[PDB]
Amino acid sequence: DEFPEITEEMEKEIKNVFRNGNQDEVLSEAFRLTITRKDIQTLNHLNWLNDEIINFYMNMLMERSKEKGLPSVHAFNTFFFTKLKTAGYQAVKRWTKKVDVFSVDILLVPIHLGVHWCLAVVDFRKKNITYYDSMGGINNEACRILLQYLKQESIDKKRKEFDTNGWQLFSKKSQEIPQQMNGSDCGMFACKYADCITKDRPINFTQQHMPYFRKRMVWEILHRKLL
Amino acid sequence: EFPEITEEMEKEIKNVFRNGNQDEVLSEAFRLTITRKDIQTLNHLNWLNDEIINFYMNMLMERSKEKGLPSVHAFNTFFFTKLKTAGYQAVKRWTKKVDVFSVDILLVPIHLGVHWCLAVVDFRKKNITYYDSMGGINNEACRILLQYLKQEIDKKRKEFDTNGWQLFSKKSQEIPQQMNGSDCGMFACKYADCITKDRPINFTQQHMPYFRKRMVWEILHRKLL
Repeated sequence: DEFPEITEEMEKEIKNVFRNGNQDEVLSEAFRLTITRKDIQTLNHLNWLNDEIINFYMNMLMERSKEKGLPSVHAFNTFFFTKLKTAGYQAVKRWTKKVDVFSVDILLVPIHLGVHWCLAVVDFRKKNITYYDSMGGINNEACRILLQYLKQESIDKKRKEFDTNGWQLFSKKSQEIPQQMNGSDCGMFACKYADCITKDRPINFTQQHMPYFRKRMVWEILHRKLL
Repeated sequence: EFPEITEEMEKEIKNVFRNGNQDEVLSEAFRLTITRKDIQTLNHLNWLNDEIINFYMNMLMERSKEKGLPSVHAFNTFFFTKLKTAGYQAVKRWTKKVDVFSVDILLVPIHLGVHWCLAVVDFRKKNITYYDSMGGINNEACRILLQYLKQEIDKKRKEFDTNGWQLFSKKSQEIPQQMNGSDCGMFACKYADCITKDRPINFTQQHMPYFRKRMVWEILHRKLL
């Protein structure tokens, strides 16, 4: 335990933005994104997160990754995977215009499967590609789709072969990682998995920590500051 | 009792499992098409794909034509998922020719990533019920459907009277749990079988292998046992 606490004063800030008012009010703005009162509300109660929250959060992990001791990180926008599974390399090879995906330690790939979120992660240090689902599901397919994409990107941006030597692809089973009870927490699980993983910290929390993680993320998002 | 697959039936079942012509059309009904590859999804370590579940749900729909049995409407498997992600807007063109309220029961297969659950509106028992088989919670679904009925105005220019209708993700005890995830679709399909007949959910994980064999047979013959 010893999760950073949310002081009373922090709580007032949180309560305030869960209130009603200008639903368009830009609560925070960064990385080409825009979190409004409306997006922020998707964190309330037991509401489903929306893509804006997820992408904004993933970008904070990415910004945090700029410090040392820590593994450098690129985070793909959430639309990336689905525009890859359903339309292939061609539709998304553009998005990495100006990005050397091979120059970082870790890639985050939020995976939107219907109403559900999961996450895949390319860690180059370990030389492996891993899939995380807070519901137990496994999805070697998605890891192979990322290998293919990786393969095809090496050629394209690098004119070189992608070396799969030692490279392992796989899913983590329900006992390896805390599981959800509320379907709506799936997005929180994905964001929180990436938080530990990008700090190279063990995934320590469980489902009971979710009400608090939602409250905290509102806060973090609003200050563009991770605790 | 469970209804027996005789060796004669088991022999028909053995036949559809072979290498080659995976795109071969084996059964075909309710504008759906079930191929060898679809049918393989009923083998022991496999997850039922959507075409299987949609076909079975449509068989429960036809069965429901039988007198004495409650009238039943089953939504396709992409339905609930689109009602959520894209809102009522993207699903009301789906019942253009169906009058929902003219039936005892609505079946809504919920696909949640890889998992399958099931929601039931019994119009003649006034409530929605949600059966997950993996001990799971999703209470929204249950209101989104009360929401959905109210919104399906779009059909007969009347608000829908929603007096004391209830929403609950059904307990583990209360219903047989899986042991194998791969069987989640069967659980939804078979919860569903039980409900549409009115008889209680009287089976366990132990019966799942049999239930797969039997469903291959049921789908090949468009005949429920």
